[PDB]
Amino acid sequence: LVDVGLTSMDMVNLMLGVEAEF
Amino acid sequence: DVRNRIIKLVKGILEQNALAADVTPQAKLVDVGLTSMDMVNLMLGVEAEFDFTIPQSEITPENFQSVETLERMVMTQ
Amino acid sequence: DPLDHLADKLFHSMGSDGVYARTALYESIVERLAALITSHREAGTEALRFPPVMSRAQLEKSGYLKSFPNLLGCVCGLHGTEREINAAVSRFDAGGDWTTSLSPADLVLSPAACYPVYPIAASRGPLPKGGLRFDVAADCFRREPSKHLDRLQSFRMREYVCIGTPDDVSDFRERWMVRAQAIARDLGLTFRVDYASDPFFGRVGQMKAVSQKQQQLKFELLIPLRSEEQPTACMSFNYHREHFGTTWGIQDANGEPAHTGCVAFGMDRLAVAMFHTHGTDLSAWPAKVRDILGL
Amino acid sequence: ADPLDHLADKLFHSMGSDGVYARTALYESIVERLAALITSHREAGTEALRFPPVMSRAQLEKSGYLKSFPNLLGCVCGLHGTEREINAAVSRFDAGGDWTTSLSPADLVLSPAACYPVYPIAASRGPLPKGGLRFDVAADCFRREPSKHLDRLQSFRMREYVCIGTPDDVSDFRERWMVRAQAIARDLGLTFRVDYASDPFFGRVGQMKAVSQKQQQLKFELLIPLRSEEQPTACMSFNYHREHFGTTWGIQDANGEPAHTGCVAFGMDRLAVAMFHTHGTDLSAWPAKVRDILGL
Ligand SMILES: NCC(=O)NS(=O)(=O)OC[C@H]1O[C@@H](n2cnc3c(N)ncnc32)[C@H](O)[C@@H]1O
Ligand SMILES: NCC(=O)NS(=O)(=O)OC[C@H]1O[C@@H](n2cnc3c(N)ncnc32)[C@H](O)[C@@H]1O
Ligand SMILES: [Zn+2]
Ligand SMILES: [Zn+2]
Repeated sequence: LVDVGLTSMDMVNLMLGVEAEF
Repeated sequence: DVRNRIIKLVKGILEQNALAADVTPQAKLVDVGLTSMDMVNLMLGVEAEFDFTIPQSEITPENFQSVETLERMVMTQ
Repeated sequence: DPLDHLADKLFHSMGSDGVYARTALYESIVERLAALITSHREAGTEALRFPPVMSRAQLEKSGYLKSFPNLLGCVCGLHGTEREINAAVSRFDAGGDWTTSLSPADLVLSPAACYPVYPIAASRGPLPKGGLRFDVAADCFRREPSKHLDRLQSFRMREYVCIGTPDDVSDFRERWMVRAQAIARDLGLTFRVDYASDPFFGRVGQMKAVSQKQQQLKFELLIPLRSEEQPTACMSFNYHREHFGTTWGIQDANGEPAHTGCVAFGMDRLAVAMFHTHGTDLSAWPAKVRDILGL
Repeated sequence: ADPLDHLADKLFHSMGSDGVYARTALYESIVERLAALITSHREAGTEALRFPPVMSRAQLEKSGYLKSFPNLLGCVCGLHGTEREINAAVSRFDAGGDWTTSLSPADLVLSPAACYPVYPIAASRGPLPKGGLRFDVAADCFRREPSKHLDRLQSFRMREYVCIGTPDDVSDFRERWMVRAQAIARDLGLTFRVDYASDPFFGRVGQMKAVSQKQQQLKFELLIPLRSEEQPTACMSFNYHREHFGTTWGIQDANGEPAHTGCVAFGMDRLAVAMFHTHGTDLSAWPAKVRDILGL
């Protein structure tokens, strides 16, 4: 998931979307 | 002259709180055996006996070595 | 705990977990470790020594509150009037709490040695080609009380910091990762180097650590003290990317926001690792280790 | 402008706070050589201890520091609340407010003097042997006195030799250190005098405590003219505490009496600055005897 381009802020904002969807 | 009498009284009282000594006008208060907490307690005995408050630049070794220099203290106001 | 037996020879209790007085023996080894590190300093490296305190505003700007607000020690004092301060003292005399009269100063206890170096560097204008290199040290503080001799609240850190293009910084850390292992090896130490993360505060921070490990921004030289399953990080190798360049507006020689990185030596952990490995009797230390240290 | 101000370019860098400076290699090499010199005069039997820049608050409270200099004291505070509380404090900071309202005191202070932690350590060993005990202590100290003068810092290095024993032990000790300290100042080519002095005790009563201190001559200072001869900078001190710490910590001398203590204290940062002001910032130009003494 990091080879994609996700940095720490990107990953933080990513945990936020998943906790949100379900 | 009443001042000198009741000053020597508080000194002899704080001195009697630990030891005993001869109190002279020309004698230095440190030689008598006055410690810091003593000089503190002696300042509070002088301010309570004559109900005044010792002011600025008057809390000095000059004005506080001998009762004879504590003369010019109480008797400056 | 496996390190507890070293206390009698190395430390005296100062009445607070993680805060110890240091014996002549212990300090002699910290000193020799420091001299050894110095002897490996790259050429063109500017050396600065920091006090144990730093500007609170500078640390706030650096984002320390976003990462480790639970570790920060702030400096506070009685800033009031003579009457207020006397009342504070009076409560103390009565056996009450004078500390309620405390208010924050504009200072914190430095949590890491390198923080104050970025604004200093930034005040110099654009970086030369090849960036800048600093040798920094400080007594740091982290509010994490522990009885373990390898987890202190007050401890010496020593760092080499690199500011420059991404290549200058990556190459820098590459050199040091190799060099640090050669050092540990010459010290007769057992270690491995591994990916790590800083202990970011909160659940949000838990994810920052994951991404930090994943981006491989942090390595640690890990030494088995108490157990080989639970080794102690005695050195770290840190890539910050443009984080500090951006924050302090440092420009590399190509107009772009500078990258930064640092190599950190935990002086007290290294010294404890030395005494744990070789013992408290210096005459018995291996000949090669005694030599490397100039004993 | 201050006469010392010109020394900044070569010795320090701003850390964004008055009295708190980064030290250049040039400056540190002289602080280190001064430390080595002092160490070379250590008396045999002197136990060397190094303290961190923080110490137990209870220990400092018990030592009577609040009662004397409550305004110089730096306390350690932290965010000790719950994770929700700590998060809220940080979010307030993000939104232009003040996170520090969530700070609470820790059990630590920044050390105002190198010697304070040594007394409880001495006490824990029982009765003093005949002749007393001698310690070599050092600490980065802190005093909440912001200033722009290079000879008045908030964070500075103190080195002390400390004596704990009978009154005869302590005064013999202070006597000999007063002579040796001048000799060192002389070997370093410094212009100095030694005079009685007092500590800046706090408040109205504090001034009387100073008076009594000056009268008992419990404190001397080695003074070096840096800005003016009228206000010279105190670079060393020679302190007699009588039985204060001995009583406070339950330290008994070899005769069963509450022990006396005293100490000789070197201001490492003031000595270093005094050296650069006296001999300039070019080391090769320093007097040959001074270069020699320092092992330059
Ligand atoms: N700027 C770069 C950096 O900060 N990096 S790092 O945060 O990783 O800590 C630097 C080093 O300080 C040492 N250290 C850290 N915490 C402690 C502690 N509580 N007790 C003793 N030593 C410690 C340890 O050896 C660590 O590797
Ligand atoms: N325990 C014995 C003692 O403490 N004694 S003393 O309180 O007098 O400070 C010891 C010495 O610390 C140095 N020093 C003190 N304050 C400062 C300051 N703000 N900046 C630089 N140096 C300083 C100075 O050289 C002084 O003589
Ligand atoms: Zn760093
Ligand atoms: Zn002292």
